[PDB]
Parts: sequence; C-alpha cells; structure tokens
Amino acid sequence: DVVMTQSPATLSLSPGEKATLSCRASQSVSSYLAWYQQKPGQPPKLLIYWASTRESGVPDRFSGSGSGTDFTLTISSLQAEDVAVYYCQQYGSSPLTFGGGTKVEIKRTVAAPSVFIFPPSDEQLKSGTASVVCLLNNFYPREAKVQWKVDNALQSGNSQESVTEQDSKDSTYSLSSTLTLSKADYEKHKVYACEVTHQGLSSPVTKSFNRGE
Amino acid sequence: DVVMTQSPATLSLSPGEKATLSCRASQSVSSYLAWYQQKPGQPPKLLIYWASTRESGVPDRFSGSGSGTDFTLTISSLQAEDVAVYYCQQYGSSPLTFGGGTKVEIKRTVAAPSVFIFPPSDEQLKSGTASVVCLLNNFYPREAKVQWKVDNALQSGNSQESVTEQDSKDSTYSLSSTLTLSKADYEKHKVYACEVTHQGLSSPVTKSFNRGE
Amino acid sequence: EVQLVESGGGLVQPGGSLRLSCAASGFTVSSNYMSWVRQAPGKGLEWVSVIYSGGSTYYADSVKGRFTISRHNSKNTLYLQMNSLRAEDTAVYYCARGYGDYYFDYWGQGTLVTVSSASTKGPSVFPLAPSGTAALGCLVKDYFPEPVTVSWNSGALTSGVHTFPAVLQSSGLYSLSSVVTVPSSSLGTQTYICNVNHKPSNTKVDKKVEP
Amino acid sequence: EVQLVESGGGLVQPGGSLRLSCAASGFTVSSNYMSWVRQAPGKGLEWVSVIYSGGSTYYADSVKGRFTISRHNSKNTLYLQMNSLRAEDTAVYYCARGYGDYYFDYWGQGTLVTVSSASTKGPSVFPLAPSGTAALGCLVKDYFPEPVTVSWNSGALTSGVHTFPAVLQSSGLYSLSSVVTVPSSSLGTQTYICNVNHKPSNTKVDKKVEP
Amino acid sequence: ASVYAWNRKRISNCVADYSVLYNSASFSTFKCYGVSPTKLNDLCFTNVYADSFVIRGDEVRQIAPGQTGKIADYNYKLPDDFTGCVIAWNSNNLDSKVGGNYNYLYRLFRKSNLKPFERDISTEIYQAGSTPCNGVEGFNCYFPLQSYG
Amino acid sequence: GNYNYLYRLFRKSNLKPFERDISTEIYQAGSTPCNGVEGFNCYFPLQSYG
Amino acid sequence: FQPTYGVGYQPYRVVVLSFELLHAPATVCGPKKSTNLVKNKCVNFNFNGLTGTGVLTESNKKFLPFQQFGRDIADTTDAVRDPQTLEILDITPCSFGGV
Ligand SMILES: *[C@@H]1O[C@H](CO)[C@@H](O)[C@H](O)[C@H]1NC(C)=O
Repeated sequence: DVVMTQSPATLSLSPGEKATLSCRASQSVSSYLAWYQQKPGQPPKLLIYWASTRESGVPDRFSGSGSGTDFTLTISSLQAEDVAVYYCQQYGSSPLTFGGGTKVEIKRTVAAPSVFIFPPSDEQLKSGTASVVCLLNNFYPREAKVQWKVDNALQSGNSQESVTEQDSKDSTYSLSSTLTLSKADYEKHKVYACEVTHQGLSSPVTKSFNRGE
Repeated sequence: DVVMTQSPATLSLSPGEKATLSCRASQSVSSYLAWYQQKPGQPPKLLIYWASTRESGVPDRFSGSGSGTDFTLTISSLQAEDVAVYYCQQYGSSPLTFGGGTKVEIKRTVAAPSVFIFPPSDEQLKSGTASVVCLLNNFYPREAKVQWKVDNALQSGNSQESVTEQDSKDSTYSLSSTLTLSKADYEKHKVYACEVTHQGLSSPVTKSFNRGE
Repeated sequence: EVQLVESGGGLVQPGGSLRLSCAASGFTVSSNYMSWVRQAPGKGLEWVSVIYSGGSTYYADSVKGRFTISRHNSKNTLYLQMNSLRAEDTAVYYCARGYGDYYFDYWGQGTLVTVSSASTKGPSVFPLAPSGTAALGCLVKDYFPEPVTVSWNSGALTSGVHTFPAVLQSSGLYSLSSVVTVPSSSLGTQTYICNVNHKPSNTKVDKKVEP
Repeated sequence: EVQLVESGGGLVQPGGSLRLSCAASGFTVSSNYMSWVRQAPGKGLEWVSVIYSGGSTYYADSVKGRFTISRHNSKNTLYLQMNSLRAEDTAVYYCARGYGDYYFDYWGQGTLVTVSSASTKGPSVFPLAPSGTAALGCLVKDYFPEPVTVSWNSGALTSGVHTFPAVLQSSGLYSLSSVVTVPSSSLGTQTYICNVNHKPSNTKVDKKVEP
Repeated sequence: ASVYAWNRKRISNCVADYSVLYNSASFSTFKCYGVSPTKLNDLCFTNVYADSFVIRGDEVRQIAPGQTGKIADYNYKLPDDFTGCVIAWNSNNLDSKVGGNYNYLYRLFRKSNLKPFERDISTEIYQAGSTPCNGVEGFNCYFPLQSYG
Repeated sequence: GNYNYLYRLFRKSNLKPFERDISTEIYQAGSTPCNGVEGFNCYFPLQSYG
Repeated sequence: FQPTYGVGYQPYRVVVLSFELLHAPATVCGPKKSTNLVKNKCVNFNFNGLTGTGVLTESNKKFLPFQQFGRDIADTTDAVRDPQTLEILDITPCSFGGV
C-alpha cells in the first residue's frame, strides 16, 4: 500500500509559536489528504481536507500546504488546548492509510510538583496486599524520578508509575507511583518514604509516614 | 452395541493393598481395551492400552491382564492419591463404549469430625432467607448423621447436605448441612443447635448458638 | 507440552445451537485423530464424535444428524457445532487426541453444556460468621447455571480450602459453601476473602469474611 | 446535531463473535458513506471497513473474510459483525460518516473490543487516606477488562480530578488511582464519594473517602 | 498380501468361468455392483484386475463403493462408479496363529485419503505433531502401520 | 426414510406390456433352490426406495 | 488533472464497444477478404455467397447493372458478375468425359 510517514514523532514548542508538521507519502497522492486531531480520551476531529481546505468550525490558525508526496500542517499560534495527536490520512489510493501520528507538547514555564504520599488503607492491608501511592501534582517537565525508601532500602523495580496526559488548562502533568508489598513483608518495616527528584526542585523532596500512626 | 460391565461399583481397601478391578464385555473384544483414571474435577488420564501396555508417565503399580470377555486392572500397592473413578473402554467394535466406572476408596484410620455451626449473615436476613450451615471437617468414614435442633424441634428433611470427595492428602471427608428458613419463621426461635453422630465419637456432638448474641 | 483447551460451553435453550471450540498445543489437529466425548453429571463417559486424520467424521447414534465435528487447519483448532439440543445433552464435553480412534492419551480440560429453558441468574454471596483453629467461609446461593469457581485471597491460599459440590435446591437453583480452616494466630489479624466467579453470568464477588 | 453512538463492545474470547452497533442522529445512514476505523491501544488509527451510499461494502486486507459491515435502514443504525477474532483485534472502534470514503468529518465516541481468554473481573476500590490544600482519592485495583469510569460526587466535581491511565500489572490485571485536590476549608466539612463504575462487569461502588 | 500392500494380478488374454466362483459355497460375501452376477459369462471385458488382501471380519463392509473407514480411506479405495465384484471369505483356519499372526498390517495414519485404486506402501514415520521429527520414531512420531493380531 | 414405495428388483423373465406382477416369492439368483426360504443367493424380490 | 501526476491518477480515455445482436438483419461485419481472380482454370469460386466449382471465362452476355448471376433453363448458375471489376464470367463445369 502507501506508507504514510509523519515527522517529528514528538514536537515540543512554546505557546504562541508556529508549528510545522510534515507528512510524506510513499507514492504521489496528489491533493488527496486529510488531517485529524485526536485529543486524549476523545475521538479524532477533522481539521483540513483536500490538503488545503479548512473544515467549518476549525479556527483560522490551522492551515495546510503541500502536494504529491510532501505535505505540511501549520499551526500559526500554538495555544494551550492543542495538546493532541495529529494524523495525516491519504485517500487517493485504494486502501485508506493513516500516518503514525505526531504528539504536540506545549512548553510552559517550569513548575515544581506538589508531593503527597498515601499509605495503604487498612481495608487493603488486611487482604495481604499493600499499595503505597506517591502523587506528584501539577509539574512540568515530564522527567521526574521517584525513589522509594523502606527504612533506607535500595528498592529496584518494585513499583509501577502512571503519568497523566498534559493538561489542556495549564499544561502540567501528574504522576502516581504505586509500590506493592505483601502483608508480612510490609509490616516488618516502620517508616515509608517517597523521594522525588525533578528539574524544578533544588533538593529532592522526601515525604514519609509511619506505620504505627 | 457392546455393553461394558465393571465390578465392583465401589471398592474400599486399605492403602498398601492390591486392588483388582474386573471388566466384562458382552462380546469378545480381543485385547482391544484401554483403562482411564478420572479424578474428581479433572479430565480422565489414560493408564494402560492394548489390555497390557502401560502409558508413559503411568507408575509401575498399574498393570493389566485378561482377553476376550474378561479383563482385570491390578494396582499392586494402593496409595493415597488413587481415589478416582476407573473406566474400561473397548475399541474393537465400531461404537466406542465406555464402562460404568469403579470408585476406589482408601480406608484410612477413624478420624472424629471437627464441628462448626455458622449462623445466617445479617446481609442474608434482609432478603427474606436464612441459612444455618453445619460443617463437619476432616472425618472418616463417610457415614455421619446430622440432626438439627430448633429449641428441640423434630426437624425432618428441611436441610440439604453436601459431601466433598475423599481427599488425596489425608483421605478425610467434609460435610456441609444447610438449613433454610424464612425471616419471620427463623426469628421466632432463640437457640439453634446442630447435633452430629459419627462412629469416631463416643457422644453426639452438639454445637449451638443463640440468636441474640 | 500437549495441551487442549475447550471453550464455548454455556447455558442454551432446548432446540438451540452452540459451537464448541478446542484449541490445541503440542500437535497439529489437521493430521491427528480427534474425539469429542461427553460425561453426564453423575454418570459415566459417553463417546460423541470422532474426526480422522484424513477428515472422515463419525457420530454416535444419539447425536447423529444433529452434531457436526470439524476442524480449521490454519489455526490448529477443532470445533463441534451442536444443533437441535435435547434435554439429555447437558454434559461436560472433552476433546481428546486419539491413536486412530482407539485410545485417548491426551484429554482436554472440558467445557460444560447446559440445555434448559431457565434463565441465567447471578449468585448471591453471603459470609459465614466464624466463632486452636477455626473455620470460616462463604455460602454461594441461588445461581444458574453451573459452575461457580471459588478461590481464596486471589488464589494464594489453596491449603485447607474445601469447596463443596453444589446441591440442586427444590427451587431449581444451586448452592455451594466454601470453607477454610485457619489457626487462631492469624484468625484475628487476617481477613479472608472468597473470589466467587460465575463465568456464565460474568460476575466476580470478592466478599470478605470477618469476625 | 450529528451524533454517533457505538455500543456492543466488550470482552470476547479468541475465535468469538461480536456485533457492534452504531446509532446515528442528524443524518440517515441509508444514504451516507459509513466507515469503521480501529485504533490499537498506544498505536495509530487503522481503517477497517466502509459501506457506500448504494450499499457496496469494502474491507481492509487484515479483516477481509472475517468482518461484515452492514446497516438497517428503517431505524438509522449501522452494524459491524465480527467473527473469528484474533489477538490483534483488541482495539477501539469508531463509526465515522465520510464524504465518499475520502475524509471523516464526524466520528463516533468509540467502543473498546478486547480479545483475550481472560475472564471479566470486577474492581476492588480502596480509599487513600489524606494527611492550605490536601489530595484525596480512591485506588481501583485488580479489574478486567478496560475501562473503569471514576466520577466524584455524582459528577458534580470535575475540577482538579486526575484519573490516571491504568497500568498493566505482572498478574495481568489493571490498576488506576483517581485523585482530587481539595482545600482544607471544605476538607472536614464536605463528604467526598468516588463513583467507580465498571460497565463490563456491571458493578458500581460509591466509596466515600474520609480523613 | 496385507491390505496396505494389496496384490494386483492383471487377468488378461484368457477366458474366465465366473460361475465356478459364484456357485462356490465357500465365499461369505459375493457382491457385484456395476454388473449382474449371472451376466458375467456373457459380457466380454478388455481386462480384469484382481486385487487380493486380508482384512478383519468387521472391515469387509468397507470394501464397497462410497463406503468410508480405515480400509477405504488409507488402505484400499473403490471408486463411486465401480463395476466389478467384491468376493470375501473367512480364512480363520489359514491366517490365524496360536502365538499371533503379525504378518498382516494395515495403514492407520495418513495425511489424506487414498484416491480410488491407489497403492501406498511407504512405511515412513508419520509426523503427527509437525515438530522437527527428523525420521526417528518416538513421541508425536508414529509408525503408520498397525498389525492385525 | 419413507419405505412405503417398493420396486421389483429381481424377476426370472421380462414383463409383457401392461402386465402387473405382485407375487412375492423368494427369488433364486443362484444355483441352489430357495424352496420358499431365504438364504444364500435367495432374496425378497421387492426392495423399497429410501 | 495535472501533468505531474503519477500513473493511476493520470487521465485515461475509455471506449467500451458493446456488440449487440437483435434479430433484425445484421449490418456490421468485418472486411470481406478478396483474392486475385484466376481465369481458365478449374477453381472453387465464392462470389457474394454463391459458391461452386468451375472454369471462369470471359463472357459476351451483357448483364443489366442490377443483376449479378445468370441461370440457364435448368436453374444452374452458368453466368456471374465479378464484384471487384464489373465484368461477366461464364462458369463452365470442370471437364468430364467417359474413359
Ligand atoms: C473497385 O476498385 C477498383 C480499383 O481500385 C475500381 O476500378 C472499381 O471500379 C471499384 N469498384 C467499385 C464497385 O467501386
């Protein structure tokens, strides 16, 4: 078929800038191209069709250009709500093939996380399983490190991290690190600590609790 | 067709003994016979085929003999894990017919039951139904009598009994007797008792509870 | 290595249709003899059908003209289509590799086919209040059809677990009690939770038993 | 005005069957081009099938011979029958109105089709004990399949609600935490309840989070 | 011969008295399909093929047009338009032995059914599992021929 | 299978035009006479359609 | 349509010829093949669907322009007009005699 290649795979520019997304067809597909915008947890929204013509209800900051093999999507002024995955889709050839997608990230100012640590509930601790949840709220950039301490225990891979998508309101992330233990292997230790290292912090923030309180 | 008759229908020998299971065909089926072992809640396992040849992975205590109409399965040393149903299956004639099955029971030493009585949960009592459960744990032989007492009430058939199969670890049974009542017909009585009579007990064990506590 | 997995069993109305599947590993079903053998609940095994290595299919007299054994070669799968089901076809069905429809060395785990006009009902789970050692459990009541699989603490406790076979009530629904025996050291410090699973109604209840 | 609602998605065994429905408003599907397009989780969009305005149906090469797109004119409804499902068909499916199978201006909300031999499991909900401002939430653990919808106070609180994407555990089940940030003025004076809803297992938990 | 390696004799360039066979009391089964039995002394054929083998008593019914079994699929297949006569008689006093007569074999495993009047004498090890079964017999590698005891 | 319709498979000689034969004697297809009893090469002359 | 297009997007002119045959007399045929006229030899002649065997010689019979063949008393074709060049030829049977 036609293999549709998008560049870059991840695009990070500050708001108010001009973003140029490139799409390449393996053949010449004329002006038979559409662009779609897919928000996280939301269906794709058609932005432009026939490689130049805006869909009604799409704002004027979106535009398109290109023909044959090379095509470009231009966002003349990036705003906060355009954090989405953008797809180019040819429809000249017989199988309709979509592109790989481009994640567009807004570069806001550096925000330090707000750090919370949730102990396991005593409903949960009576069922053999323990989960300590370390929550980092409203931070940027995405790169943060969560080291667990179990009375200074060199914890290695015993946790699972989950990061939310970038917010459309204030362009900040949230992270949740869950540490899972057994009931006889959780209660042999007293003080549980979560240490977080981020670019926006001058010292790594250590939030701890005691089992006995 | 060929009617395959197994003897005995229930075989009870102490462990370490030699067990001889007999199978009879209505016709002469030559040496076209296989034997299968079916544990409770488990698929049948082929033991021997061609009336003499052991399946690989079957231990050497299983052997077979016989020809024509009469066939025998010999277990030279009965162990604890051979509590199963054994089937003979002819395959000379055109329809493949299985036998009736033989239940093999291990005769261990006499063990007195451990008796518990569970009142109905107050979750259950809000739905109109009450169930008192009398549990007999780790006993042998299977013959036990469960008489219900509702402040000395001659209870007759108002309960349902369920017995587990004989254990492969220690050859003991467990029984559960469930007594079902209506919410307005359970709360007219105070003290509920389960009396059990067994061979391993010198007096029948009465376990009771009060409704008010 | 050789493993046979049945699927597709469930509750079906009389006169209905049901397509049982048997996935295989360790051999190819397109070049082997495969049988379906059924066992009525509380009764003995009964041979239903066979398909040969060349593709010839044979059926028992009670099932001839209604059932259809087949296989699909490019995925290593054996099927049994079941049509116009009567009341006596309620049974556990096993797919079994044979040595030229003589003897069945490898058997599948089996799937239950229930043929009745009753409706599927989700169970109710109730806790049995416990009083050395002590027994505690949960009673699973008023479900249809069979079976219900009860585990304890996500399957991490299998010692001392007695899951009783379910009894048919006079109302037509089933009931089974599941009990565990626990020493008094961990009796007051650990909550035991029974994972009740009713696959035909697709429900799972993690009901805690507490003192 | 134009609205497309998918339904019928859920967990299905491999080799199983599933009939997805797409109800439409604002136009008639009997005179429009309709597509089904799927998206693998974490991957890009992939076109599955199209039905034309005259009734001609076309399928992609990976789905040709198994799936069947159709429509039923006198109720304005589009269906997709799905047969002989493989492991790679676990995806989110969207019905989309097209301009002559060129571009899709209107898309449906989408439904998730999970193809695995695992059983449907209801979640366990646990409260996270809170310690200006403070965060409180509930952890939804050990469910199958996706998704679980968490709301707060019957959907009356949508500001500060972070529902994390669920991570696959080593045991095969999912887990997601849902948190809210609440100032300490209303922390001790207002009760917060997280409505956990798992539609595939048909369960709803209104678990209060308290200090 | 055995049924997997059935003998074939090409009866030609001679005159055949078929009614010394049809009037013989020994034959248990004498089934002529495409032709009347008494009309054999009048019809003239270009040649006759005599296919001789030994089977079980219960497998005699599979030697027929359109029948299906072990013998019909993997040993000896007759066409649906078969003209000819199948003659069978009990030879328990000849082919049976007190210590077993394992000289007579039959094909149990084959990947596909035989075409009509096809002979397959290959004794190669049957690949039942499609593992790298490099000739050696064992698990999932079966010998295709079973012996009639 | 409906077995109420039968046809005469065996006869000693060909029928005349518009002649009906309803006789059900045991046919001799061999050398040995039947003597009214079925046996080897002695058949009932009417076979039913399935 | 631009000339810079690839194959499969370029314009293609299509003519679909549907030969339909109703039971009216057919008037669309191919080119009727013709060969050089050989005279004074016993040849098999096929003139406008009239076939035969004969020696085709020059004729002094002057046909009217609408007439094509010529018959004697016994209704046998003994004269014909060549369609290529309007000349009259007297067919004579390839000679026969008693031996
Ligand atoms: C046919 O062609 C020849 C020479 O080309 C010409 O002399 C003759 O008159 C033509 N005949 C007709 C009927 O046009």
